[PDB]
Amino acid sequence: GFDRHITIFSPEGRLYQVEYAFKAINQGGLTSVAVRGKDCAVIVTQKKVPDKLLDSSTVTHLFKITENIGCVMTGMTADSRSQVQRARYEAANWKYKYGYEIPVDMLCKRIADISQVYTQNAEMRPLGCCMILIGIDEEQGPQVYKCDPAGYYCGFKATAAGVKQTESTSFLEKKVKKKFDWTFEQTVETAITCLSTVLSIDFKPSEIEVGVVTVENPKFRILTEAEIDAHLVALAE
Amino acid sequence: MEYLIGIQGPDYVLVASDRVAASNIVQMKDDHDKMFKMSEKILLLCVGEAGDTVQFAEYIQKNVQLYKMRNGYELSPTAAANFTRRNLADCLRSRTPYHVNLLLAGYDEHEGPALYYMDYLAALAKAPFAAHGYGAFLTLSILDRYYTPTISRERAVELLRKCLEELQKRFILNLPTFSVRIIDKNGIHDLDNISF
Amino acid sequence: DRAITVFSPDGHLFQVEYAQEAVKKGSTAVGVRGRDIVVLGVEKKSVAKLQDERTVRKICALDDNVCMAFAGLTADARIVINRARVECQSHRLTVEDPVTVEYITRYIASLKQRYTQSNGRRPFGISALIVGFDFDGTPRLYQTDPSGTYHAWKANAIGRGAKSVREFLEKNYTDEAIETDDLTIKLVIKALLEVVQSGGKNIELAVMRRDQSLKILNPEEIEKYVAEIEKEKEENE
Amino acid sequence: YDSRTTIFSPEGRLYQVEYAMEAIGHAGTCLGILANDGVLLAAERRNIHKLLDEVFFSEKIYKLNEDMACSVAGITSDANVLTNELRLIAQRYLLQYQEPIPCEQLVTALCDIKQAYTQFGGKRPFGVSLLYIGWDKHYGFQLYQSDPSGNYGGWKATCIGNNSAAAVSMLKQDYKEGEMTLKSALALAIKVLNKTMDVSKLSAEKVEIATLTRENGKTVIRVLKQKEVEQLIKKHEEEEAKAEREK
Amino acid sequence: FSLTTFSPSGKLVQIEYALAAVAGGAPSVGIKAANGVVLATEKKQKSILYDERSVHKVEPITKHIGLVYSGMGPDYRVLVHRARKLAQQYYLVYQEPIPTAQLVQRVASVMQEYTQSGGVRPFGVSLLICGWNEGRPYLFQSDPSGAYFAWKATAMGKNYVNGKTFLEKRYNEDLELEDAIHTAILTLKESFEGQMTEDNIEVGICNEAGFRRLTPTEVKDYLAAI
Amino acid sequence: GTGYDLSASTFSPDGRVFQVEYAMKAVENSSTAIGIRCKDGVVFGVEKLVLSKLYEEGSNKRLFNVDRHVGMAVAGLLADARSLADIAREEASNFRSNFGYNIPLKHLADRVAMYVHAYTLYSAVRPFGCSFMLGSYSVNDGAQLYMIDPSGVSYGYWGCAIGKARQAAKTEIEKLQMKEMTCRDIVKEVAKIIYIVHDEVKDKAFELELSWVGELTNGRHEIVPKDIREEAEKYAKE
Amino acid sequence: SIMSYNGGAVMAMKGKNCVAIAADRRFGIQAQMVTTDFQKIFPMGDRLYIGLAGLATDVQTVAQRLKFRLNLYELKEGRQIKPYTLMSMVANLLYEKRFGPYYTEPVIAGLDPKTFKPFICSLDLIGCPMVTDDFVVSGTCAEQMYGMCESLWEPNMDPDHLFETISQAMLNAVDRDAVSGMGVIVHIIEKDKITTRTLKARMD
Amino acid sequence: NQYDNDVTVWSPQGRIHQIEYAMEAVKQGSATVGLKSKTHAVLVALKRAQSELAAHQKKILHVDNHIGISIAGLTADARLLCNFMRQECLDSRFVFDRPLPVSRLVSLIGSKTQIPTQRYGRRPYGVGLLIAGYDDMGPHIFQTCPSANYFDCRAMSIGARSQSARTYLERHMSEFMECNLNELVKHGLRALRETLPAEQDLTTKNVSIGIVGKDLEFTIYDDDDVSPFLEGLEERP
Amino acid sequence: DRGVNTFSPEGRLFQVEYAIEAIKLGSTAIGIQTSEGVCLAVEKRITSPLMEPSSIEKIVEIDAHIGCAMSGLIADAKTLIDKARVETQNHWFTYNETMTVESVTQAVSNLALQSRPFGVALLFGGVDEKGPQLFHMDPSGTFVQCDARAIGSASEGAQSSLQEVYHKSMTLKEAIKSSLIILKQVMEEKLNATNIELATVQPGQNFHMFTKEELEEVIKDI
Repeated sequence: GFDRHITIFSPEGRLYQVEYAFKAINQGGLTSVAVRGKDCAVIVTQKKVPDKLLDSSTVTHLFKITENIGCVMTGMTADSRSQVQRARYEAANWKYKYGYEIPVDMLCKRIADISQVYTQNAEMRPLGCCMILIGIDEEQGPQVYKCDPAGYYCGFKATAAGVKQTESTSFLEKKVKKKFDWTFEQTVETAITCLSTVLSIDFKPSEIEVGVVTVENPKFRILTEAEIDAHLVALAE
Repeated sequence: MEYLIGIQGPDYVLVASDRVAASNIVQMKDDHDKMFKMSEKILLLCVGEAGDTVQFAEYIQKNVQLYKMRNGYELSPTAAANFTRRNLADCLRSRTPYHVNLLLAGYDEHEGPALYYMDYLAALAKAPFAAHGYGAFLTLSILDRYYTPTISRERAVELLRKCLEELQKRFILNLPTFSVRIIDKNGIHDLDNISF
Repeated sequence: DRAITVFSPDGHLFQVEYAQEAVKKGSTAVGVRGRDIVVLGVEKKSVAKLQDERTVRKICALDDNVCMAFAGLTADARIVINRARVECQSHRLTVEDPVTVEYITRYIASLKQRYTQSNGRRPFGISALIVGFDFDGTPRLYQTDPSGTYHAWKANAIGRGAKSVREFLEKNYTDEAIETDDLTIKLVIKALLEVVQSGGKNIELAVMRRDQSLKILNPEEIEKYVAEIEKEKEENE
Repeated sequence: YDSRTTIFSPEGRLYQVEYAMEAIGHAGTCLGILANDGVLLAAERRNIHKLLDEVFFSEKIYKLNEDMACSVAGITSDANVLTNELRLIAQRYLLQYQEPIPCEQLVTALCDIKQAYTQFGGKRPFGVSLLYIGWDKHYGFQLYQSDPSGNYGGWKATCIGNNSAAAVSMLKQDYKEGEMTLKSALALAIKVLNKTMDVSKLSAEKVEIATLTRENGKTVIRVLKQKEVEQLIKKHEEEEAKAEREK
Repeated sequence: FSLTTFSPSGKLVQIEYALAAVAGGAPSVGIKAANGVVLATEKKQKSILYDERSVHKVEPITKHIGLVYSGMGPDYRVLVHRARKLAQQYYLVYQEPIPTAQLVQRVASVMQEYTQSGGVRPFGVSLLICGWNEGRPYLFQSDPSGAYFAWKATAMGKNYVNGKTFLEKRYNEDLELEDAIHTAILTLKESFEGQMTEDNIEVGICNEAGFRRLTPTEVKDYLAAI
Repeated sequence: GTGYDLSASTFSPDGRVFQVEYAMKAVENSSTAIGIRCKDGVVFGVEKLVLSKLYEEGSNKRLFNVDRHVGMAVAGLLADARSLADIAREEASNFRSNFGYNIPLKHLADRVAMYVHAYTLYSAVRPFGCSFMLGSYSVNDGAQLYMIDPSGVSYGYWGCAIGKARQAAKTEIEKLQMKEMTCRDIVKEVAKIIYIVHDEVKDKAFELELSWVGELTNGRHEIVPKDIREEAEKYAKE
Repeated sequence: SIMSYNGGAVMAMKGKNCVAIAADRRFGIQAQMVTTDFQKIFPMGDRLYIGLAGLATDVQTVAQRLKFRLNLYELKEGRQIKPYTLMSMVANLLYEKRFGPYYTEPVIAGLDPKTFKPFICSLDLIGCPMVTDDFVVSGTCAEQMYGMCESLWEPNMDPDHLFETISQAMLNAVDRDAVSGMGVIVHIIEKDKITTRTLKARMD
Repeated sequence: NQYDNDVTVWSPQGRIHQIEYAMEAVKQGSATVGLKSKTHAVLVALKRAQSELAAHQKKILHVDNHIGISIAGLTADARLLCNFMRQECLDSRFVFDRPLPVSRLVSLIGSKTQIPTQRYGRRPYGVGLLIAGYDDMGPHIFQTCPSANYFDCRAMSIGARSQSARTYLERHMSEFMECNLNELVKHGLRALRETLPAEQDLTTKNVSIGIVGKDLEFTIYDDDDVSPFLEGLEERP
Repeated sequence: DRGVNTFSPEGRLFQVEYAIEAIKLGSTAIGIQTSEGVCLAVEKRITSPLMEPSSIEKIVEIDAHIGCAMSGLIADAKTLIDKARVETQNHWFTYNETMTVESVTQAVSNLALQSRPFGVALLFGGVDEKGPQLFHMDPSGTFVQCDARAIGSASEGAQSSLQEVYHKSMTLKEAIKSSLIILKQVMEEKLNATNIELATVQPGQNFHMFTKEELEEVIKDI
């Protein structure tokens, strides 16, 4: 047998190991939402902090890969940090080999290629962490992409990952089907209300951490407590 | 500073070689034999740097013998010459080039007698006659003067004695004896060593 | 249970044992000493009308004074001859004296032992046997078991029907019946002739006369020797 | 019982290798017949789906050297790499000796590589058996058959296909050495291919044949195109009609 | 072991499972016309959240070699990257032949690292190759284990059987002009469930002038009047 | 279970790595530990089972000095713990050689956690059976304390515990009011918490290994003077 | 110097739908001649030849290696080599030994298998291609062939006059140089035939 | 039990089983004791004899003038550890001309033996080491188990039935610092004698003594050298 | 279990407890180390008369002052004996003196387990500065000094007999007869000169074959 134990093709014609890793992303108890807007792209994920002995300063799941690209990680934290380190290394190596900064789509493609190498062979195993990376790209506007443990890198406008990712994707599909572009107030509010409807806790402005990349202002802004509180007050008005 | 010579007849190759090995001031073996029996009908001459000639000639001879044992039929003289050149050229660009100077002769049942010439650069060439060494500059003229493509064995021996006598009369280092061997359809035939 | 190159609970080496039992699949091989000539035969009986009998190569030379015969897998045997021939040419290159039969048999046994060692290499399921005149006059016969060992035998008797032919040889291995070359050849016959039908031309004998090349007996002379054996059988009522 | 490739049997058999060689009989069909002044190969085109274009110009027959050509009968994945390695070996010999490689030496090298593949390491045996036809200075026209076991054989009339037993029986029944010529070899090959292929009146598309002939100091390996093949088919059909009606 | 492996007596079980996997569900039809070759596939993205101009199913390996594929897209990315590297290496070795159709057979042959060195797990994608730098077009298919087949019209989707049946019944034929892309779209229509649009259908064409992935404008134009 | 918890490279049907889920059990079974970030430093503390009085004064100590200002308090399988401590020492030395100055605690913890994740990613090698706290202090960056699970990642901790009784220690740790208490009373309180954790109720007598780092030691992570902290042990006893 | 160790002089010229390649047939060390039948023009195909000039050992090595690679490529593809592609293959083969270069200066002369378009090119020791439409040469006395060709060449020349011009240029050049000569071989490639001629040359 | 098959695999209940089996290698071995003093370190090893004709084997291996070890268990991968320790000590001598401190050597041994406990296909070094050394901080006795978790000890014993010796050492460990050389050696001899059954008794031929001191370099005493220590045995089997 | 490296659940790894019981399939061999020297006696156990007795050898001289007797797989014993010869020659070349038999046995034991473990037991015997010495090396990379050792299929019975027939102050003349009578008791056939090999060790002599069919003077007394 060992069809479901190693990274080999099943007799039915499937690959069960990556199918298990995708559910491993669901394992861990977390969700994230990515929304692309008219000019910006925002990502928000809940900050599940058990007990205050932890440092809320460093419990984050979102990081700066480069000066303009920011990721959010969903799944096991160790594999998440390993893939974040790999993405930072890839961005730096691209900037060294090619003068211009690495496009977010190319970075997602490289990470997905690494993950596809992982699902190839049998000595190693795929990393159970799904990464959603955003960044402003010239002649393209805001750009959002998702790289999965299989190696399929895609996703745009509104995309979510986590335990209750299906409900968030459904609500975001309803929102994007409603034909109206989101400015840099509506995109953030849409993401916040999506994640709030997914998990109804009213989202006290301490349990989420939102990352924003706009066009007029580049860079991955990890908005502070004041900014998220102001956005929450504006939304709940 | 050695001497090799080969003459291709209509159905034979007559080759002669000097029988001296020295240490830059003195010869220490008047019975030195530099004929290498590559196969039943292939003969090799290898002069040049000490030891390197022995190593290269022995290695090529043993590869040829391995081919004969592994296929039952021996290599053609043309094939043996090409293999020898290929190995020498491969070794030339390596860290340890073989500074060996060669004169390969052989007989084939289908193309007849064959004679090949090449230097330490491993540049293979086929010629009806070829002298080799410092004595080549002295005897190539006699060869071209008194050689025709229809020379019999006795006439070949006469011409070879002519050039050896010229070498003895005009060349600086003494070469008291020479080893003479003729290759033909019957196989390797060795003649009486020519001395003075 | 376990059939790999590891020690079994009772000892032994079962993969090596299986290789040693594989020689039974093959053909008979007999050969004798005599201080005048070594002669060895195979007696192949399988030749279709469409296959060329030249390339059966059941007996082959090594250095025009050493020859070996097949008993077992033909491809493994041919690889053994190629490697052994290369080594004989090497031992002719260095150590300018020609190869000795004991030296080449030792090399073949060492190669077989090396291949039996470690799990990666299949233990060369071929049982070789080597005759030939040494440099110092004395002709010798060694027989190499596939595992790692060689033994100097007066008679080899390796292959299918090995037990019966070896019993016949050891029954009447008369040195007075060895004596002359013809007596030696006729002793090899009527011993290899005993195996299977041996009727028309099944015998494939080989001859090494002191310093002569490897002599493969012509079929007409083989039939002549068979007739002489029949004549000896006659007048014995 | 089977395990990692480098094993034996309690009896002492290489059952993985035997299974592979028997599987070679399954699928594919090639046959080689050797005659004077010409030796030819006949191949059965398995898939004749009308949606192909036949641009590779050869599927079973492969030109491996100036003086030889082969025909595989195993899995194509190993067949391609084996043909590439065989061409590489032949051209390496040509570079080393400045002379066309003898057919027996080439076949021994290929069967040595196959024996190595089935000998050491956790590597699958090369599940492919191929014929070879060629010409050399020593033995002239030669034909060889090599199996995945690495034990080649020097044949003169053999088949390696699915109904290889029936084809070789038909050859043995209607093979005559010495008297055989290139045209008679063509006739015999077409007849045995018609015998081993159940559908009578075989089309020129379902049969691919190549003949190696010795021109003036030069070996010509001509693959017989559609028109010549169907003309041979027509001549064979005339012969069959005359033989059947004359009774 | 570390190569293409798992071949029992008379079978290639692992390869057969790979072929069951590449059955997929993306038709990706291919048609070899007289003027050129058309490779058309279906991009049926889940929901409208995904984008169609972000990822592509048809990739130009070089100037006039286009590529379409089947199931296991992540494997297909690595395979097309390897194919691009191999074609570039061939063009660098044999400098400036403009190698497309004298390379299409060659690049298909060098698709042996594709499967003959499987990499423990064989690739699960079958790919169709088009090239027209020989005065004649070429359509080749490489499967998870085999080699070049030199197709004239085929499909590699969930309904590849009925797609191929439609291709032969609709007479892929030989006199068909470059605008056999209509027949390719019709063949996709048989293996399509929905109102196919410009972003839903991605097609690349390779004619004697070169290869070009048709933009949604021309895809919608062809889809109009169908 | 069965065929899925055999190698770390085999994912569970639900998407879990059971090899690390069992490696965490060794940490849960081994002795406990505690590390508290005081107002101007970090104070460690580990109880160690003297399994036999044949042993000398406290040896194979759970506390280690991985760098000049950085210390590691580890629990679990002690041999692999020492190997990982050697790895951390090598990492700190390499960082000091390359980039100069002293390795920041967050970066050191991230690198060692990535190394541990590399060991738990593959199949031939097995996940480390140890969990440790890395504590350090500097004037520039204050006091930091990161805890690494046998497979998890470093997390910032005001006060953390690992080992046999994690919840029991953490309850009193959260009861203690840190962030305004000097490291002296924090030494006293970590000794108090460890003695509150059961020592001889079902095991042998325990020794108190306590570590120090802070401005009172100007960095320079060193073991607290045991002669003068025996009275802190006495206060903990009361 | 080193390039003039064994001498050599190879010529190639273009006619009207025909090409011509010529070379001396002398081999020998610095001052003496060893043989008068050395091969420097090698047929890569029915209508494509290569000429090599430099060390005779490097000439033969390049010829053999190029023949090996060309035979492999022909077996892989099945269609005949295009002369531009073979010039590229020569350029790559020479550059593969950039720091150990074969001291040869190959030239290419032949016709396209289908369009029958004449093609003549030259390469340096490293492997820089120099494709032109009039003539290229190589060897110790390349300047002499340049000086002769710049006045003896005429565009759109019949194969007979092309042979006459190439023969005159080669004969005069091997007469005016000190290391090459003693026989000139010339090959005239037409759309259907090969004309191989051994010129009457000063054997000294 | 599946989970006990390999070293790499981890048992669900906690610690792995192969290393626990490795500690049984030292358990199945001849007993050996080692105790510290104020100025000397003494090892008393039971030289287990195969038969009366054969010798009593070799224990208390020699490492350097100031360091000596006693093995207990799997003797195959024990001379390897002895070679490693000798090489490290000689490297220390060669680099900075000082005796390698025993603690650093023991740490090196633990680090070296830890890797096989995690690398697939590598068995743990199932050898118990009783290292006696005299660094600048007086004598030192260290116990190295195959679990690569070394221990420092005032007096420790390992081997078959070594628990009785452990208990005797623990009960008499209070009066160990203030003891003469002969007194401490007699303490060790009494500890080892209590290990064997009453039928066995200490003999000059079946015991070995390893003593290292401040002015006394490590010396391996046997029968003639042991006899002065063996006197005054106070035999209570 | 089955893994060559995995330890047993009880006390000691397997597949080496299997390798050690390979002298059981091997033939019997006995050596006595006396003050006079070392006597090495083995059986050849020829299966057929056609095989030359000189071909079957279980005692091979590692050097002029070291003799070794094998018992088990002769193929593996060939490699071990070759390594012993190489190590002895290397030591002599490095230090210009005769390598001690104990050191040779130690080196061969080191090479014994480093590949499936060798399944042969060796009886090294030779002269040194510490008088004549004999060492028993076993397949599990372990060597022990011994005065009178037995090894082979019936090692138990031969060793038990040697335990009571040996005394600490014997000479070569008594040792050879004791070994031969024991051998005759162990084996199935008689101790014919063509079936029994004997090796002698002397302080002032190299170790040669025992008189080569003129050794009947020792078996006639038996």
